[PDB]
Amino acid sequence: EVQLVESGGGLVQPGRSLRLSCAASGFTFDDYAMHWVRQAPGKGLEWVSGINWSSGGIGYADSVKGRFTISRDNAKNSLYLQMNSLRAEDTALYYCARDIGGFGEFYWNFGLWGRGTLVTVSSASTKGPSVFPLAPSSKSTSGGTAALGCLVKDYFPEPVTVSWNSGALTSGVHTFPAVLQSSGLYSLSSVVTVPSSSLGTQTYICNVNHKPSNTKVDKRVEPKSC
Amino acid sequence: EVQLVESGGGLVQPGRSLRLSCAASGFTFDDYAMHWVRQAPGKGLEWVSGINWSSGGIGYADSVKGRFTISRDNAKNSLYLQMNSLRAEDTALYYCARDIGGFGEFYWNFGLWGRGTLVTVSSASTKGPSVFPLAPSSKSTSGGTAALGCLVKDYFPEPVTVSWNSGALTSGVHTFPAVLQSSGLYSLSSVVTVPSSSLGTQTYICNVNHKPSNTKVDKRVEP
Amino acid sequence: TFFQKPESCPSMKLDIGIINENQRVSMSRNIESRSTSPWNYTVTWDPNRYPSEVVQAQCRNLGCINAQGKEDISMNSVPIQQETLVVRRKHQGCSVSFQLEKVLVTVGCTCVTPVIH
Amino acid sequence: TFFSMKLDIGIINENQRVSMSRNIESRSTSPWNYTVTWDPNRYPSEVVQAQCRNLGCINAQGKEDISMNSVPIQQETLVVRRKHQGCSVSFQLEKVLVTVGCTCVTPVI
Amino acid sequence: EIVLTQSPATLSLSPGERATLSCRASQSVRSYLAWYQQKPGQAPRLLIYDASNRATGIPARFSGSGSGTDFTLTISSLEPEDFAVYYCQQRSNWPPATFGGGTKVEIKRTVAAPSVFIFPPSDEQLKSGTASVVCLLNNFYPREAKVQWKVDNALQSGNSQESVTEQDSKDSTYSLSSTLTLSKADYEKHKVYACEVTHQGLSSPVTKSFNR
Amino acid sequence: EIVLTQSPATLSLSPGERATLSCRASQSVRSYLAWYQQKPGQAPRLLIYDASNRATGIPARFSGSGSGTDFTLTISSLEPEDFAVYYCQQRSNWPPATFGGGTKVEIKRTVAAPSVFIFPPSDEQLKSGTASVVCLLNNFYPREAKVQWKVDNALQSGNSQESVTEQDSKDSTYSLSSTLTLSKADYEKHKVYACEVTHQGLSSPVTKSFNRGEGC
Ligand SMILES: *[C@@H]1O[C@H](CO)[C@@H](O)[C@H](O)[C@H]1NC(C)=O
Ligand SMILES: *[C@@H]1O[C@H](CO)[C@@H](O)[C@H](O)[C@H]1NC(C)=O
Repeated sequence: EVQLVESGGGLVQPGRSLRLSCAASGFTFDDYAMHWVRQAPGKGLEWVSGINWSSGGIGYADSVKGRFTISRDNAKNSLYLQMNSLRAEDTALYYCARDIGGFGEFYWNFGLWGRGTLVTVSSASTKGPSVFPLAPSSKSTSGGTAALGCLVKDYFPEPVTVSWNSGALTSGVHTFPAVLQSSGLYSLSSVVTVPSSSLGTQTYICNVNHKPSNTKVDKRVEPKSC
Repeated sequence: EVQLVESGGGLVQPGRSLRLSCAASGFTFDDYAMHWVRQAPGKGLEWVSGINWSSGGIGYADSVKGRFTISRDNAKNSLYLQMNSLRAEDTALYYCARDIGGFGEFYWNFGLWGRGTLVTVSSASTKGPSVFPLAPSSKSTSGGTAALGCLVKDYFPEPVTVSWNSGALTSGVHTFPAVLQSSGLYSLSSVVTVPSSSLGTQTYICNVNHKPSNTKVDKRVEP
Repeated sequence: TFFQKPESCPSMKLDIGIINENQRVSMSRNIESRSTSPWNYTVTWDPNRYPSEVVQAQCRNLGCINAQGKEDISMNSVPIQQETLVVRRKHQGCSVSFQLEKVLVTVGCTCVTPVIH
Repeated sequence: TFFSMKLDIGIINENQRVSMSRNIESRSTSPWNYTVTWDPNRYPSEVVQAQCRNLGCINAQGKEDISMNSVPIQQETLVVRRKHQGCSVSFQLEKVLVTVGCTCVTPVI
Repeated sequence: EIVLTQSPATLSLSPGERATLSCRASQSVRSYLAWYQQKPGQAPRLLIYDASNRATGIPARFSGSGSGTDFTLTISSLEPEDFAVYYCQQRSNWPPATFGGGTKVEIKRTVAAPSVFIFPPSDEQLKSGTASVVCLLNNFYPREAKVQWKVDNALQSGNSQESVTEQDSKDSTYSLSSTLTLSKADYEKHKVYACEVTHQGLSSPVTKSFNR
Repeated sequence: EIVLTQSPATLSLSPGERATLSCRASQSVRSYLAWYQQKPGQAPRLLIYDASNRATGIPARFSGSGSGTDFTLTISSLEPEDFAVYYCQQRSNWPPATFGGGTKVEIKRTVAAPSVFIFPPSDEQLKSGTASVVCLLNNFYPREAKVQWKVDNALQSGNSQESVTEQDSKDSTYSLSSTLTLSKADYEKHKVYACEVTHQGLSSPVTKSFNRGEGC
């Protein structure tokens, strides 16, 4: 209902090739120019490539020319970015962006964006996460409130999505940015602060997903005595 | 032999029509936008109308839009201006001006001009000049110099050509630009200053030529 | 050459239908108006012609239109033309013949930087 | 509704040509380049397809201005295809979309 | 619409001096302004196109400068040929080919007072029922001069018509004809006809008169 | 290429106040400049297009100005929602859609002490043969905080890793985690694991600790 969903992201080795996809839905797709705009981790925005309705108007940023190839399919309301000779410098979150121009022309201003698809360019290989409970105890309660969480350790590449009770618990949830360990593997924690009197009644489960290794974990965090 | 020659200029009555022509030669007429520029007497320059190589692009001055019609014949190397509902204000020398622009497009600057064709819009009618002496006298002599002339009066339209002694005498000659009288006829004087001693020695005839009426006068000025 | 046939054979034949009917230009993006060299269209109709309508564009201005909406005469709108063929139905009776006809179509206008002779 | 049938000899106004030697393709603010297809069984034999050289338009300084777009201009054209050989030769009209050039359009929201 | 204002209307300089002619536009015309020369009885000549470019065959002493609203034609050293009229022309906006009022470049010489002559009407003219009294201000500078007609001793108003020559190419002076037109009857009913000239060159006004 | 330089990089102001963000172009982009807002874990949202035009849905406290090279986004009545990175973008000249460095807006607020929690390594992780002690500083301001690790009162050095959440949208407070990571062999060699927390909202530093023996 008016949204952009990208895909094809994950680990790729320097030199090898990848193709991002973007399913447009809930608007006349051939009425709009379409863009790829990327964002390196903890960096600003960079326009990559654009394509008008006809596919007669193709553009590329200097950083990317000769290596990447934008294309679209008005029939399947879909847009693709063939990336080749990928380097480390190309590691980024790639957003499918929709131009605000009428008649499928370039205004070079973006009104609709997707959720993004992460692309890591690394020789190092996919490891899936270990998920451990951060059990609530006297050392994580005060009086009325009690903290608990899940440790998501020794995975590559980023990211790992965490939810609680399959998305039914969003309040007081603090999932931290991932840290690169000395081993060249990422590790993060998700914590949720909850009433102390509810540790016996309500059962709390963290739902950890790592697409690049195809692991989904449904770990119950039971209270332990420390 | 790169030149432009206008034709079809003359005397017309307010409301009537006149068709100016310009004959190009010496260059590829087809490779140039062509224009009419006019100059009213005593006044500056006014762009009137311009035409593309292809006639696809035509411009007119606000002063003229809906009354004048520009056209061109790339076969005859010729530019035309069909002028309708003519007015006194349209009285001017109309030059044929070629554009500077390549590929027959408007640059709106003109590098080649014609001599001009004179258009006169008045109800007044063609007439030869009455030519009268301005006799040199004791009231027209300062020191050792005498002023004489002749008055070219009540002729229409412009112009007249005054010479002295068939153009032999040019030194001290001052032929004044014509003035339009309240009668709607043009008039000017031509004056020579001469030695006081020449008056009995030298004959001074003024030769007055007026093409429109086929008039040539030769009046002799005695002291 | 194209319309000739080796004489050994004893008024050529036109076949019915048009190769690649399923094909149309995108008309309604209002380019005629939003162009820096905008243009009108005039559509004259002829009943003894196929197609009946011939669509001719005329540049609306001598100059081009700037971002402020004002006419810039430091440049020209020049019309772009394409060759097309039409068919004329000749005669009025059982003996009806068809003849091809070349038309120069002004499709629209562009804005050209002028140059000096 | 309008129409095999007899096709008369000779083409009406064959001698008309488009002036294509004025380098408008280059001097345009939305300049374009050309791709051509030759086919001896097609009249005319040449078909000339234009494609915009820029996303934007070129300004007086010669810099690309992306506040505006170069957009192609297409024309629905008819051409005759020659069919069969020997003495059983026939002609049939064919529709061809010809991108004639590019113009410069201010975009909209 | 664009409006081109040329100043001064008249530039008086000695041959050899730098001339600096102004053209100002009511709105900006970027660099799209041209300059023309017009010598008397000739068609205009294009000198400068697009602000600062000499046309073909134009001498090096002619140059132009400016952008937007303020422009300047410069003749680095005035040759005798150059004392003519200069028009600017805009190539920017609609309507096209707008022209400046013009600037005359005249020769600044020392003040010369006019020598005044008066001519009664001829008997031949009076025969046809009309009289033209012609006053002649000959070879004077500067160009500004007031001529007044006293008939007997009555000041005349809106009868006379003045006419000025182009500046002389030898003495750099102007000449003026003032012409009083009367009916035979009107002329024939007065005695004294006076022409009074006022000029920087004369300490006080000079009167030339005759008795009919 | 054209370069957009935004200043200042960081900026911090309290709710109800007026923030003044600057974008400067290396050469004129006329009026062809846009402003985007990027809240954390979200794609950029167009605020302003062509210098001063608010997009569909954008509140009126967001307004832009400027011309040629010098531009300004102004958020006049700052709300706590308005925490984000703000980017300018040019659509004047090639190459297209070049972006500014960005400007991060911290919604200033009353000093708030972190409630401190500690978690031992799970029985699960110990079976896997690693030991991660996680110390949580929850919902505090400002963002500055020193977290020290003591193991039998031995002050630890470079075997811990901090990680800060971005400023909340509701309470505009930061949360932080420190993770002490040891081998099972190293973990079992020591007894007491403590986490010392220094913050502007704590008069005296807070230490949450556990003995490896007594539980966990
Ligand atoms: C184009 O359209 C109308 C036709 O009614 C015509 O009168 C006008 O002069 C043309 N030019 C415009 C609208 O600029
Ligand atoms: C047409 O478009 C672009 C212009 O940059 C170019 O890459 C391509 O090779 C051009 N085609 C021809 C025939 O030159």
